[PDB]
Amino acid sequence: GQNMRVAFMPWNGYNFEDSILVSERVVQEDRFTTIHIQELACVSRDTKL
Amino acid sequence: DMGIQVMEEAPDADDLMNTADEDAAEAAAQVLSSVESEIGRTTDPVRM
Amino acid sequence: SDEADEAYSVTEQLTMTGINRIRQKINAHGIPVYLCEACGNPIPEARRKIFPGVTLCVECQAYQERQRKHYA
Amino acid sequence: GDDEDSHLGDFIEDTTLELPLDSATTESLRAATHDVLAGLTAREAKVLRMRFGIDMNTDYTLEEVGKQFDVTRERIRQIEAKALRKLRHPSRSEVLRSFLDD
Amino acid sequence: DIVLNPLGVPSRMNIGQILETHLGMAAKGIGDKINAMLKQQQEVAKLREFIQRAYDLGADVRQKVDLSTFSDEEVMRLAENLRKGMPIATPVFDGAKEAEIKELLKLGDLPTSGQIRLYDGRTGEQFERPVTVGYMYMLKLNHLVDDKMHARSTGSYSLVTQQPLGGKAQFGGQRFGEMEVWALEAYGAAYTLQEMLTVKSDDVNGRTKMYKNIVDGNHQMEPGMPESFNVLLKEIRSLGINIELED
Amino acid sequence: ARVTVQDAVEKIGNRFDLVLVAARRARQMQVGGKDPLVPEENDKTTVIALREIEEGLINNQILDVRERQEQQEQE
Amino acid sequence: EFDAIKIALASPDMIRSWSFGEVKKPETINYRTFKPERDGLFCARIFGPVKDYECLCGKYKRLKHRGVICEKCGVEVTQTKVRRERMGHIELASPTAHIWFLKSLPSRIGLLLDMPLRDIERVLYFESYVVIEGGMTNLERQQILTEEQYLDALEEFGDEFDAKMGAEAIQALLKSMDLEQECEQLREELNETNSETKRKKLTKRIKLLEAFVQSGNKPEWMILTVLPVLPPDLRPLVPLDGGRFATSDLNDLYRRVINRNNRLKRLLDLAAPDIIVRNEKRMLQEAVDALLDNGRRGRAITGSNKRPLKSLADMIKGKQGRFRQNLLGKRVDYSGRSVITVGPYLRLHQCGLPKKMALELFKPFIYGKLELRGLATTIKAAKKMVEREEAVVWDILDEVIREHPVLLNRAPTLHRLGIQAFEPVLIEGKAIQLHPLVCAAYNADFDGDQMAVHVPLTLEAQLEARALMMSTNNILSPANGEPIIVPSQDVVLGLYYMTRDCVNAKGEGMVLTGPKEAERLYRSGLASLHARVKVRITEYEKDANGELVAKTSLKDTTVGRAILWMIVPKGLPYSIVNQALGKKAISKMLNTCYRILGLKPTVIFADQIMYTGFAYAARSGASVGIDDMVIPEKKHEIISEAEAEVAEIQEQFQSGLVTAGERYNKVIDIWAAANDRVSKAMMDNLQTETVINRDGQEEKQVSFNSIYMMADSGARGSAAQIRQLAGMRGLMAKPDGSIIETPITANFREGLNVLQYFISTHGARKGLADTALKTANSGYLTRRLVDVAQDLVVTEDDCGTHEGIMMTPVIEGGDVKEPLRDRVLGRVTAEDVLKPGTADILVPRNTLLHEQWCDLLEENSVDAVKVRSVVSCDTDFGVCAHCYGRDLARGHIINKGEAIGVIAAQSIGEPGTQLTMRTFHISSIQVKNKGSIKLSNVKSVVNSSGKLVITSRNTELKLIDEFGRTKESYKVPYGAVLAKGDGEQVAGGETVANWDPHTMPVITEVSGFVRFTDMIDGQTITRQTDELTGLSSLVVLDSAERTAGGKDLRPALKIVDAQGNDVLIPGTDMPAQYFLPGKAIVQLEDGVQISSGDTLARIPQKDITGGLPRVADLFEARRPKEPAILAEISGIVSFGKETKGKRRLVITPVDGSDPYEEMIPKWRQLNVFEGERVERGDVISDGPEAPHDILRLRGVHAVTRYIVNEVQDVYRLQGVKINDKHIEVIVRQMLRKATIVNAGSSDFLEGEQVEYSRVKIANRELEANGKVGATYSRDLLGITKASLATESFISAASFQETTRVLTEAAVAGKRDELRGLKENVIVGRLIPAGTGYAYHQDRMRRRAA
Ligand SMILES: [Mg+2]
Ligand SMILES: [Zn+2]
Ligand SMILES: [Zn+2]
Ligand SMILES: [Zn+2]
Repeated sequence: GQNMRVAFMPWNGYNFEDSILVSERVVQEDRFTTIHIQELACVSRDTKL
Repeated sequence: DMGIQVMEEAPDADDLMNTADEDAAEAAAQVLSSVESEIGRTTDPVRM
Repeated sequence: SDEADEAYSVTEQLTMTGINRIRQKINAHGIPVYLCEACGNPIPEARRKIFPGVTLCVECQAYQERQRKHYA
Repeated sequence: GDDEDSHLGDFIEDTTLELPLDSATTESLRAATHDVLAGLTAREAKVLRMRFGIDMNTDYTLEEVGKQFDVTRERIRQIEAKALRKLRHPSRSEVLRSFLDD
Repeated sequence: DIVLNPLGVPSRMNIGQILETHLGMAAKGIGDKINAMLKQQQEVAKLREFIQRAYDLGADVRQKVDLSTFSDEEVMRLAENLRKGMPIATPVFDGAKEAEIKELLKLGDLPTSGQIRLYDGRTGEQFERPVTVGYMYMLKLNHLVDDKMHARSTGSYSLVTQQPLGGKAQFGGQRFGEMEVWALEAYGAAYTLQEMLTVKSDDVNGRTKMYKNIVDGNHQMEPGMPESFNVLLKEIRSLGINIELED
Repeated sequence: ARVTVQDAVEKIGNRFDLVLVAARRARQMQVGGKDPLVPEENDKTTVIALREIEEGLINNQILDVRERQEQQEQE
Repeated sequence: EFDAIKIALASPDMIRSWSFGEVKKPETINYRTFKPERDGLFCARIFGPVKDYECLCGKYKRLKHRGVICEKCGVEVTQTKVRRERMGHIELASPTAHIWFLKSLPSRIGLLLDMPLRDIERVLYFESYVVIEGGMTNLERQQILTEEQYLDALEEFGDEFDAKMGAEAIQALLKSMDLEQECEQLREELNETNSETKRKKLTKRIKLLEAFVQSGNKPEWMILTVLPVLPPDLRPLVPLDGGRFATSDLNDLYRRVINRNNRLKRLLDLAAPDIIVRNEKRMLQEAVDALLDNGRRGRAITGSNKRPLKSLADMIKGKQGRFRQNLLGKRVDYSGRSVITVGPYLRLHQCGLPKKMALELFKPFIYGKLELRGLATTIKAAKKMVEREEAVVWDILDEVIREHPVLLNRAPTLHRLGIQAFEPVLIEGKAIQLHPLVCAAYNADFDGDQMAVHVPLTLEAQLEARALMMSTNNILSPANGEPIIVPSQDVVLGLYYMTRDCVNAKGEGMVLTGPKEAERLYRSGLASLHARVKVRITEYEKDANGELVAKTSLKDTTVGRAILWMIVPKGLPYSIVNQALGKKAISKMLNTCYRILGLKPTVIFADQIMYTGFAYAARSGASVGIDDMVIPEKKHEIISEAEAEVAEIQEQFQSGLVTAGERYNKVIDIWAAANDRVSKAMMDNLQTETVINRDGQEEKQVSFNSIYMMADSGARGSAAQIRQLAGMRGLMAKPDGSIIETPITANFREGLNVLQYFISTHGARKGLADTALKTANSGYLTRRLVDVAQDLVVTEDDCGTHEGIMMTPVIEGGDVKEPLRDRVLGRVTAEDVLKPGTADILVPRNTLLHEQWCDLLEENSVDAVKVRSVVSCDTDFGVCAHCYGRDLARGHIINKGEAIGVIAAQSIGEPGTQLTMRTFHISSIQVKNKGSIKLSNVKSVVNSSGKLVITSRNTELKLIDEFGRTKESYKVPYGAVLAKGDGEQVAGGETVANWDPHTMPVITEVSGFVRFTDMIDGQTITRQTDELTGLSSLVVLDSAERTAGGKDLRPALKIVDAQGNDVLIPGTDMPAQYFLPGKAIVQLEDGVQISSGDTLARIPQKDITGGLPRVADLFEARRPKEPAILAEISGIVSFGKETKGKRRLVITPVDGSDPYEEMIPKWRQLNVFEGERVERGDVISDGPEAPHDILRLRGVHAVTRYIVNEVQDVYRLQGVKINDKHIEVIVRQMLRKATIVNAGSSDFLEGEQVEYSRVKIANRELEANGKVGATYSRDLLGITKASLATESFISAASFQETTRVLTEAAVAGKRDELRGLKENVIVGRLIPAGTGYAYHQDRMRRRAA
């Protein structure tokens, strides 16, 4: 994970039930930007034609 | 087919859920009482 | 809610209605009986002092509980 | 062996159906072609329809068309070519050629 | 950096998060002191002194380390690794009890009670009732939304039961089940249900007619017959059973 | 944008007919060539039909009467 | 379009009409050029072509030939959609028994011929022979034979003797039989001769026979001659990738049948020895029988995959057939799912919707709009524009979105608020931001729960969503009118923190010109949010007729209350916000606003509550810290003293003064008490511990410990969880329910060590496991309950009846468990409510008892009202609106068309999720309230002691005060020595009844001579003498000890008078000789006259379950084998024969026929005196009373009151709130079969069971006619039995056994009329319930016209 400076307090219903109000520094600093490598295939078959 | 379902163990202990009604009950009891009167089989073409 | 939030209440009902029957087997009334209702032995003063309202000597109670333990 | 216990026969798409966008296109194509023919002389319009199968039964050879108008098939070829040349120009062909999305 | 709801603390009896928050604020306070000393560069002397104090700090610990056997450049690589914040171990049922957490929060100049007074970022007026702010370790579970979010307006259709298929992971229409059918039946929503069972899913002429109507600015519908039903007719009729629709 | 149909269910009576009347009325202004009776404020035909239903100038008998009269102008 | 659907047999003729040509060869395709091979299982010329408007020749590839059939290869140039509707027949070489009518149990060929299943199974597999018109010689028609006797009797006869075998024989039988012949013959020989099993089975048979005659069937169509084949596209042979085709088993099965059919044909051509052709016939029969229903009888043929391959039934029947999954629940277009987030900025009638989701679900809308506005020439150009996502595409999107509400739905749709509809606010993001207040309904939370958005296409759909399903239209729980919009956790805590008060805050004491000045101070910074203050508020009230009259004043409030006052609408008092506003107060605030200002101001006000709540909970800064979980300081003492207690008990155990189990019990007891004591210490330390001082010394106020605030505002938490944070976390239980003996004496603020944590693990994982199972079996109750009550609909405005039930306050054990204002609210009064002195007709007789009328009821102190019930309505096939009440989900009244059955099943299955899944358990009559006596069902005697001893049985005492309403309930036991009398004056402190449970009197009415009449000492008496008192007791023993000298004699203790003649008891011709039961403490022996009701003879000597399964059994209506035996008829009781176990008890009327015997098993202690003239519907055995008995004796209203009370108590012990209409409608759906007490003028068998509406319509038609109709006997079935018997077959075959229902409806020619809700969903037409009610009505009047 990443240890971030969290404050426990309600702050405006933006964490109503379980939600989590993340700040923009979390998204600028790229401390959750995570790389996913995906594999796409393309096969050439032998149609009857 | 008429009830009651033959599971292989103890359960139904605390499962209080009756789709086994009702004309099938006496007919299936008749068929069971008859199965002893015969010995089979009339169900495998190969053996017959 | 969630898994843990309902699991808490399931466990909590479990624990509460498990405490309560073990606590209801306890005698809270008062009626000294002095004679074990199965064998007539005199229930000693001390064993009537702990559980007031106990109507069996310790021997007959051990017997009856040993019998209970197999659901007979 | 998935969650629903759905079998194999439920993951086979139907590669023959036409997507509703495509049918809703060629309905629009029928609209556009009928519109374009409307802005044509009745001779050229009837020859264009009768030449292809546009909004009728069977398309016809040139000779049947000349039959319909008492002309040789060469007259009919002249009519068809003139109508086609007329339609090729935009202001009757902008939306039409846009149907050729490429 | 991240505002969490307090109300999920006492319901769910996980006080581990609050104590980890306190200890994390403590550790980042030690890291802050080390970083200000190592940024305003004093020397190895004061720096080694402060790290040595923050490294003893406890009850009968098992972690006696002494920066007397180090280099003076082997303390600088260390105390630079401790500038973002000085880690802290806490074996599972052998953790750091609250006495030590107060001690470490006092090592740095943080408030002992673990709570700060934040000010509001939008009005700038201080939140009364001082708040807990610390350093918590947030994971990022890979239930990522963009593998969750999908839509479908129209697409492929299954081959026997002419229903929406997708299959490209995933253009599948929603599994409008049976309990949803009852949710619509408890309403008077009879048209919503009817189009949700005939023109949206099965009826192979109703669905093209519906697409054409929508693109032509008319929201009517030709209900037709669900394909599941006439397949059912064909199968019941494939036994020795005759089942017709009388008029 | 209209939020509740309290006064609509009030005026028309039944609430399953507040649906049907409003739907046919809106259909007249989407399919047919009608003009909405109330001033439309970037409103959809559904909400417009509900708004007419709510003031009490469109409902079952009125729409039936207008269809009759229109077919009587068919002459 | 169409109407009812007819199912029936199909002749070979009809099958040959269905087809388009016969399938002769078993080959499918051509394996190199995969054209479907002629003319086999996939034949181009039989089952249509393979390409749209192209024949298989290749010669005809244009539409211009569309309709000509290529003379080269026969195919018909058409659409390959046609390859899905054609069928083909297979000419069977020998007949074949349709396995459905053969082995359905009961075998229809069996009991159409009255031939045993074994005999037909012999003739079918050729192990036997059967005669058919065996000439005029020796053998009856149905006579079985064998090889041997056959060849024998053939020597007798070559002709006039017809004994076939196999399906040919069964067919020649089925066709040779005459339905009218045997049916009228059974008529004759059942009329002139009647015997019980005889009339039973024979009238069953004649029912079947005349059913077959009434249908269009023919008796031999059960035996296939031509066999149909499914169309190819329904059993395709699709080419997968890699030349590896995929098919369905039906091709394999059809190959297997066609192969053996052809082989049989060739055998018949070759004239083979009949052994081989016999084996071939049997092989073909097994093939057809495995094609129809594989696995039915003979160990199903397994495919190549080892697997039992599916057949037509398995494509129909079972959990996987058509009727279940694709016929009820399908994947649907214009739909998406994603993750919901909070979005508090919203209103509660909108929902965020990502631009990606919105642009994708709404494609055709954008396409049409872009080509309407001219922004795109064609539709193709519009698709290109959108897939490029230009700047005007977004604006056109927001133009389209505007009033089109989208439906939001969640995964476990537990009730009807699981589907709502909102207006979409486009949201530049990827999560469906769902408004906060709605998560209560959806049961949603924001830890990953995905929601699914559906788009409604048509205009009727948008008007349904906006009028029937909008999220602003359902603010009331449909289970009960209480709103489902209650603010949950951030907002109740913010509102709570606002409306509170310190004892000395900033700005205290000052007086304010109004709420605006309150906010002007608070935001300025001059007053704390809770600093008490005098402010001038002007609150309105709607006292007059719609006149909101204002009244102003200087109220004593805080800054927070007055700041919150600006969001309250007009007609609400200031007292609503001058309290501390937990969750209950912040819920009843919304509730009162609904009851006063209607619905619009309540939705606006609820949004305002949410906004102000979030805002001030943010401003509060209310966090939680580890210093907030304050441990008490008297904790270590309490734990130490409990440890000393357990050490002393263990020491006593070591000294043999206690058992093991009792040491354990005492240990658990002292630990429970120490746990409670620590909980109390901590809560006392924590609730008031804010100790402040104003203008001086000190004063303790309620605490501000944020953990306490969240627990005391109802925001989150309770006593127990903080007990686990600060106090000790108690005794933890292992999963069997047996509690561990050592408790975790710690909290979570201090750690648990390894052992205590390992101990909490047990119960924790048990609870986790039982919620992971409780969820997967979630909608089993609701689903089981909508099967029974689906087709029920409010179908009339008023049925005009005066039946009903007597709603009453519930008072059980002690005081009230729920007022009458609840149980009467919004139900229609059946008959007039008069005042106490009755004074005038107060409440008219068709008044919707809304909140004004509930007030006007409690303002006259009524405690019984005759309210119309659903179960005692009169309309057939529905329910009139008035005899149901008011739709508590909408407030106003039920409408003609609400499918109240479905919403009842849902309103019982949803709160069934808040009930635990596993099942679940639990001296004198002293007055405690102020009131006055009233004894009910009283027949007592005032003995010589001046006291009272009641000789009745049902005598119990209720408390009636100055107003007259019932105050308290108590039971007056038999011989309960009453110090009072009856109805006189009483106060709390005078014990009304003292009675000893050791003794149950035989209380005399006369202070007369004892007399032992019919009391034989030694044969009817036991010579007891207690030498403690030295007590001469001629006790009577039971009939289990004494000899046959006085065996069935009766020991009679009687009070005669003081000269020697028998004192007759006043009223009948019997002196008061109380015949003695056994075991009696008859202390006084003869020659001692005593008081009027002494205990001459003295008889010697409330668990409640709570599971949801207790509810399932409460509805299934099982007869518990400990059932109280009521009295079949009022009148003089009497006993009879003894010592059988089944002992005789009979009751004789004054007037009717006496002799009714009943055999009471002597295991049960009898509870009625020998000669007490008993009431009707009494109790003799006591315990469980079977509901069937309650119906048959006390009536319908008594059984409905019983079942409603049972279910309501199971839901009330946990506090779940549910109305009564729901249990009543389900109970009405329970008792809907009746059987006749007299076959009467009608057309009904005596013991035949028909739907009660059928009886009640025919009898109304008859007593409107000349005769008088059936005398019915109402019956009661469980839900699982009533939902089996239903009218449709498309409906009741979806969820029942498919084969049995289909076969019965086939033999009986039962044409289903689509008038239910399961059918009209299957077929795909409008349901008759809601909006579709109007369409179904006007189409029902189109026809019949
Ligand atoms: Mg969740
Ligand atoms: Zn003993
Ligand atoms: Zn051809
Ligand atoms: Zn009625």
